[PDB]
Amino acid sequence: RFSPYVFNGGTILAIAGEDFAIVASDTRLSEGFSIHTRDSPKCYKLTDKTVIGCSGFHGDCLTLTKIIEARLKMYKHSNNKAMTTGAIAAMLSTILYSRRFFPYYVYNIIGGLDEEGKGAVYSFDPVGSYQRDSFKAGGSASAMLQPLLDNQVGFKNMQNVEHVPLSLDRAMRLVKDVFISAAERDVYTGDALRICIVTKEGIREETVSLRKD
Amino acid sequence: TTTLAFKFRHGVIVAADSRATAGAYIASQTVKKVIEINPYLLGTMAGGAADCSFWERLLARQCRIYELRNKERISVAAASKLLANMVYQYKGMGLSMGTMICGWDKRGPGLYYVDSEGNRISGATFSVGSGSVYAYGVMDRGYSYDLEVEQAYDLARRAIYQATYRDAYSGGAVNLYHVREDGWIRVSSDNVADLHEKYSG
Amino acid sequence: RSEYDRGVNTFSPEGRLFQVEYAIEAIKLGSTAIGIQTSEGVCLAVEKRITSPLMEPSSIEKIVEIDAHIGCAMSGLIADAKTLIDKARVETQNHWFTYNETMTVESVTQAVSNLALQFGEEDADPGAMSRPFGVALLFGGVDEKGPQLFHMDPSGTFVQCDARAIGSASEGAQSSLQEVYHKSMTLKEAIKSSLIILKQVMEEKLNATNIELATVQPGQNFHMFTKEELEEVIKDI
Amino acid sequence: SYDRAITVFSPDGHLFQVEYAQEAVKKGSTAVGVRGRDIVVLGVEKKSVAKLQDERTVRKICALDDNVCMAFAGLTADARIVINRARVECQSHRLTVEDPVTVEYITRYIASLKQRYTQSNGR
Amino acid sequence: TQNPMVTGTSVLGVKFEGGVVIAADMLGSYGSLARFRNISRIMRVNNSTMLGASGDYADFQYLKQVLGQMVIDEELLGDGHSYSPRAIHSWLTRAMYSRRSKMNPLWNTMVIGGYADGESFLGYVDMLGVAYEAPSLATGYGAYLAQPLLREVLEKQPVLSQTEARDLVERCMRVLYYRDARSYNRFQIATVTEKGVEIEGPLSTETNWDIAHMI
Amino acid sequence: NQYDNDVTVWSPQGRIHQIEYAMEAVKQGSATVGLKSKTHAVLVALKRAQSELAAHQKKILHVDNHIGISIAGLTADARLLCNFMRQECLDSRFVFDRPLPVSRLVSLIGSKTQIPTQRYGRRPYGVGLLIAGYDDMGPHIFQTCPSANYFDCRAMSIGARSQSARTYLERHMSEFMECNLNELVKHGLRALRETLPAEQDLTTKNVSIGIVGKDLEFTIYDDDDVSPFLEGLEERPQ
Amino acid sequence: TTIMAVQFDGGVVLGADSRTTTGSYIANRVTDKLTPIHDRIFCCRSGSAADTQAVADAVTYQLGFHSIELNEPPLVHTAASLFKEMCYRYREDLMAGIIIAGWDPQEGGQVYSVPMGGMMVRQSFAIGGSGSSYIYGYVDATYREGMTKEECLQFTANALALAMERDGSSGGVIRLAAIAESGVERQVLLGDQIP
Amino acid sequence: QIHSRKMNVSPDVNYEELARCTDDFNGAQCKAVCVEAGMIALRRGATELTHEDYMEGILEVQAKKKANLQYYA
Amino acid sequence: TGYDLSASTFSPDGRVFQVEYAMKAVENSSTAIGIRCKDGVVFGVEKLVLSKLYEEGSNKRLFNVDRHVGMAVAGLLADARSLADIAREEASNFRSNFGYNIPLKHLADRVAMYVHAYTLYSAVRPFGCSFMLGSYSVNDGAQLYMIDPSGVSYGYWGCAIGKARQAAKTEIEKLQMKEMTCRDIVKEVAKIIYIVHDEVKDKAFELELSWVGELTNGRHEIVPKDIREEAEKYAKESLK
Ligand SMILES: CC(C)C[C@@H](C=O)NC(=O)[C@H](CC(C)C)NC(=O)[C@H](CC(C)C)NC(=O)OCc1ccccc1
Ligand SMILES: CC(C)C[C@@H](C=O)NC(=O)[C@H](CC(C)C)NC(=O)[C@H](CC(C)C)NC(=O)OCc1ccccc1
Repeated sequence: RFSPYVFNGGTILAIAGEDFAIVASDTRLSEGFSIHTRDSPKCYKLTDKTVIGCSGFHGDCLTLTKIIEARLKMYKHSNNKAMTTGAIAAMLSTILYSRRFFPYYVYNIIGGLDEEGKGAVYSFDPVGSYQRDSFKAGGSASAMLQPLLDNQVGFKNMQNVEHVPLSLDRAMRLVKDVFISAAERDVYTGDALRICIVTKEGIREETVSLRKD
Repeated sequence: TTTLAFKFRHGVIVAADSRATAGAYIASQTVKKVIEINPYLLGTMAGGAADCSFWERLLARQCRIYELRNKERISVAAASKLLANMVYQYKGMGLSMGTMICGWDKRGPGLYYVDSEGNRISGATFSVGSGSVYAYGVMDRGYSYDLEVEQAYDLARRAIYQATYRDAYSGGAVNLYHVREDGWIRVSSDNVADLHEKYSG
Repeated sequence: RSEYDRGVNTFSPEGRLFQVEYAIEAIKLGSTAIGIQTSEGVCLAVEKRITSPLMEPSSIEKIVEIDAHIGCAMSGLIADAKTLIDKARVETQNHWFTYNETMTVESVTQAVSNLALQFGEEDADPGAMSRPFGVALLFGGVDEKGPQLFHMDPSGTFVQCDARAIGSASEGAQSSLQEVYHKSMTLKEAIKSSLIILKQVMEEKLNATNIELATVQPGQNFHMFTKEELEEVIKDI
Repeated sequence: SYDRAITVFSPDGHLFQVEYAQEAVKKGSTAVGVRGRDIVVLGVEKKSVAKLQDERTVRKICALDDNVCMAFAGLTADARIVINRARVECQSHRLTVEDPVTVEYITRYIASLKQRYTQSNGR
Repeated sequence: TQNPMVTGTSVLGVKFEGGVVIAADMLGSYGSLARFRNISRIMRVNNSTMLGASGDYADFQYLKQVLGQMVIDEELLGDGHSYSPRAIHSWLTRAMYSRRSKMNPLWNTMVIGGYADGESFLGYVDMLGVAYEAPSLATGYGAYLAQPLLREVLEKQPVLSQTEARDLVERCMRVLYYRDARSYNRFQIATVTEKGVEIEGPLSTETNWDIAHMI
Repeated sequence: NQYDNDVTVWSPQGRIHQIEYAMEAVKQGSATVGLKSKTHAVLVALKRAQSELAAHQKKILHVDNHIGISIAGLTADARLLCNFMRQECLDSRFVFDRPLPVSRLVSLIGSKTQIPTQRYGRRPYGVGLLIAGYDDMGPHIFQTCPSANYFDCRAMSIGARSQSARTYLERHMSEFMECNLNELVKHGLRALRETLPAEQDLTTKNVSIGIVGKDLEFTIYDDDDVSPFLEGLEERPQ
Repeated sequence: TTIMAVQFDGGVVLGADSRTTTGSYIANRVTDKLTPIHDRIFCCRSGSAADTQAVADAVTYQLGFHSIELNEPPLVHTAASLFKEMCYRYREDLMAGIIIAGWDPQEGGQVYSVPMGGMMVRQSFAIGGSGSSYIYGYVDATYREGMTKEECLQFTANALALAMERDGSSGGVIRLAAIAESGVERQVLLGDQIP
Repeated sequence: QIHSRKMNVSPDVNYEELARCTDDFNGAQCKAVCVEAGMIALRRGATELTHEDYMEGILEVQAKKKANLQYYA
Repeated sequence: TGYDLSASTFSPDGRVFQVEYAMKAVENSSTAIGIRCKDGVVFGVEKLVLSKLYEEGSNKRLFNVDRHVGMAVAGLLADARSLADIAREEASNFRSNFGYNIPLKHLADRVAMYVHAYTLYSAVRPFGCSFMLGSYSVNDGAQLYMIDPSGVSYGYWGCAIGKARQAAKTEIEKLQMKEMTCRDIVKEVAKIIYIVHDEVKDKAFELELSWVGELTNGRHEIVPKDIREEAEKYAKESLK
């Protein structure tokens, strides 16, 4: 029979520092055991201060990304202002919930500077369940990446250690290292790392190579 | 996960754990399972996270319109009836939510239990969730209508902490909320690990 | 007029739309409401014009709360104002529900105007609003931009006004407002100015029962029902 | 402008057909009401006994719910329709919200039913 | 289409400097039987775009009718605006996603190749609505039996001249013929270039059966 | 005239009065001027104020990055029409992932306006527009009428006191294609100044300037944003 | 059950068996599978008796209105397109495979095969039904370009006869129709062409 | 134009546009638009009559009168 | 007359005035002339430039109904653009269901039915535009039809719609349309338009020329630029 969903793979990560938000994703579209493409970056920049990462069935990821963009324009005409990162998170929860009985198989992490200018990460379940978080990783390799951020950005399980604030330089290094290790043990993760840094000046994209096996 | 609500002489005490789990994996340990519907109304949530968050938010919106239109804050019984009616329409469609709507109104301290199955009941003490069974035992042994306010908080903190120890899907900091005539107050949020040293000794 | 006023459907040989102008006339039957927007906040003042001693003062609602940050004053048909006021109250809450944020005063005025515009769309809820609404609403609120006051009219047209008057004696009030209003006016200075203008343009003496006052400022919430301070401010002036 | 048409306005600004409806209320028998500290009371007049006519059927004062009662002045049949609709809403309010209808709500409901007839022609 | 009836097999696409080449067997198979042996699975949409389809032919014939009517309709307007290859890819993705949501899918995997404004476009549209733009593309069994040859050559040399790319496609088509049961030795090759879309006629590939002698 | 009652009734003189009356509604609105260079299209409008304390009314609206509109005639119809334009543009960016051709939008705006003209029950739309946009084939300025007729115009002015602007445009139409953006704007406001009564003059508050270009998304400049274009203006001719 | 069409230069020869079967019972041993859609267009139907009878009657009604409306003899390509549109639209609902073969002045004798999907292909020879699988070799072996009507009539009778013998579903009588500018000549072969 | 020949009309004035505006006008009314336009320019002290002054004459002749009405701006 | 107001109401004599009032607006429109040469049909429209601000090609009165079929419209353009859309849809559905390009005779009958329907109902005014449809097919040859605002359609070897329909038809009769080659016919169409232009009354005008035929391979393309320029030169010399 027709099966409405397929797992196209992919992993997304967002780390939010005081003045920066880093949304990074692997760039492999994978169907079954075959690789559909080695360059399909998940990160999509919805607004100057907001980047969303969508991993799961690609058709669902593509449709949601178009719906979010159409709705950001609809709001800009209506309110004469851009949706703020928290508002984009709230709107996403409602859209995901509308298809509660036919779920969008998309894991979404929204990362951007907030109205104060502090980095904010909102993590969503497939039917919409956002919680503001300092760090979150979602996708096929979500389980492998999340614990390291807890150990180092979180400083969890650590005694007699200074809780120094995360620096943008250190954060980029953690983003690459979690992904480089993830490619080693995840069949669905590898190829390239697209990293987006949301800063007051604006989003910047950096690509780091990962194992192509 | 684990939510407990009891109405003692000095107001109603609502406390909940902070854990959300996707299957075995813990999605988060910082979840907020109490929704502040109004300054005098708090609704706790258990069961599917998405279903509870949207439906309680919908009640919160429905109540603010009722406050603006009728010029009087909604009753706890009306609030429970509204949530129960909305959930009943979607019955057999897989909605999963268990909630307690608690507030101080004209009638008095009020605590209500609303279920996705359509069960709306009122009671002095209720615990809803995976760790509800554990919370009920410790709360039931040691619940007094005449409990002192500081003592009532300690029974609530312990009941969630003991429930977290037995329940795998129950864990995280315990959020303590006091609903009184003046209005709700967030007494404190304490991580189970810190409580484990103090309570165990 | 001279015919062509039978429906908003018909157009005048001059090209004017009658019926829309007739609804603009209905606002004049309303009691005067004066709103002044200042950096400290927006002040709304109204003439209650209580018909009888027996009737309860609260039932006449000339100033109503759309939301904590937004307050509205209505001059014109009472029933028509209620339909528009309900839409603004549902919309502010729906914008909160969908976007987890407080709607701007301009956006509420725009949303209400959209229903007001449908005098005869012929597609929306057929059998509803076959005629233009007869109420002019002054929306005073503090939003992210700051204190803002917006005037909507029966034709769906809305504008931001530093100071505005609606209802009977609106024309007299506006002329007085241009002389009194200045950019640096404090909310307190504006509140005194609004009642002074209201006293001159109302036949009855400005006793506390006669005038209802409202003020929205960034620090506080709606606070638009000054109570017993209606007596205090009036006596000082 | 024109008196005949509920929706046509007037150059002065008046929906005359609505005002013509108020005349029927004035021609109705007098009814009075007072608000008492514990005994709200409504009074009615013109029993107007007609000799061979039973007066149980004439019911100018009709209760809507246990906590709320109403007295109508105007066309008798139109009143019967409004009273019944208000009676249904009072019970429905209890089904939608398990709390008795506040008096303001039933008056707002009666006002809304009355406004809906005013809004369009054909009613 | 809940159940596919007559289905085409793999379609191969490789971009080349100045254009794209798409190759598809002229066969329609009802299960094992190759019922139709002279069927074109490549369509010309406009003068800068071409489409190759795998899967139920009846669904492709319908898509060909709908896509063609859209091009004729834009031509009637004649306002100097014509759909780009990327725009055809988007419409196919939206149509395929909408069909999936209705639970009545179009059973086809499609490759859209075009050269517009100096840029080649190669795109894949799945029945589910998965869509990506890639340097090389293969559908059905071909992604397993052809894209590996294409990827190695394309990675080693990023830009392939038209002759080299046409040679690669013929080489892969032979590999599909030998190892795909649904394949037929009567492929057709379409090339999009600034000159336009040209669909070559029945072609066949020389086959070496020498391995048979050595057990 | 008993033949003037409805848009569904033909005059015995072969005219439809209701449609012509709707065009008169456009005249009552303030003047709006649009001119196009080879690379940029600019719409400049005069904003009237209902009350001195009240802010000036919006005259220019943003349909999309590629399209912008100027309003003349009923504000009520303009908001209804602008909403149709915004929906059509966003749908094009969704269904086809291409900025909608401005010419194709104008045809769609025209098709909707004809249905009120041909059938009873809705007033013929009473708003005239000056669409300005950059598409694949270059800058386009289009004007629309309640009659459902759309005209591609190198430069046009619709509204009260428009003829003075159209005459300046007729004399200056040839130099418009090669002029730079600052010159194209200076010409456009100069056309608007002719519409103004002699006592009134262009001010940052009363003028709205909207520019859509090959390198510029449609941008509305108002208040201080209008000031660079306003400054350096030729002194008003006396 | 077994249906076949061959296109000679001046026309088409269409033939089929006469068996309608429920399980292993023959409901009709003498079935006219070939039906006249129009004066010079015929369709041979295979699959479900009810579905085929309905779509054929529906097309006959639509084509008849089109021909009177346009005052011209109907082209075979339109007749095939009407059958194809119905089959594709109601693919899940209908279980019918049709061979639309007819003579049209504009394009001459032509044979169109609509498989159950609703796909349409113009074929020099098309064979359909349960028996078709059995005679696929003879059809692609004994077909020679430019066969005369008499040769095509012999080919159809022989190919259908070979399939009828192998297929239990197909059997009985062979119904043969030749369509040309002159018109249609219908012959019934009482199981001839025995090999 | 025939009546305005004596008056100092500006070259800018376009008679065709004015004629299109003056639908259903008798010839005497067309003369009236010209006569009134001359007085309207005299009221503002204008040396020459602009097209807009002629448009004002059309309104005065029709007795229509003009003002901003809102629901328009 | 009182009875003139409704399209649904017949006059006492037995005619509908509303249908007649539509035709008079068609008469007020600028003339469009179409001549059926043996190799296809050539259409020319006396489009009138107004203001001069409008860019060339604005308010075109020649439209493509289908690749083969072409239409020339005289009357309110807005009504014509609607009719063109109705015809484009009918052609779309015909290729869509019947599978072959629409026969011009059938497309004309269908568009005429849409125009006819408007006449019988009070809610909708009858269409105020008259149009002619021309196409070339190998099977049917060149075909030309004209549909009036009352939805009446009949074949014409040559026809003109607009203010100068009578004047142009007299000039059209002189041409040997039955055997004339289309390339020569285009030049004649330019001359016929130039004779009926009444340029002093109409001020400026732009000639629009449309061609469908064996030369065009059954495509209703606008006559290529320069071919029109020669026709304009031939007409200008003939005028003087
Ligand atoms: C916020 C609280 C109400 C959540 C709380 C209640 O028990 N704890 C939980 O663990 C809940 C309940 C679960 C065991 C069914 N967990 C969940 O709801 C988890 C993860 C959350 C972060 C969204 N979600 C989940 O398992 O699947 C939900 C779903 C349902 C339909 C489609 C797609 C996804
Ligand atoms: C068009 C016919 C002349 C072809 C005929 C061949 O024997 N086909 C059939 O007869 C098909 C069998 C087929 C599915 C193999 N069977 C039938 O049509 C018979 C009815 C008999 C009284 C004739 N059964 C039937 O229609 O009911 C069950 C059914 C319903 C729908 C589809 C297929 C089968």
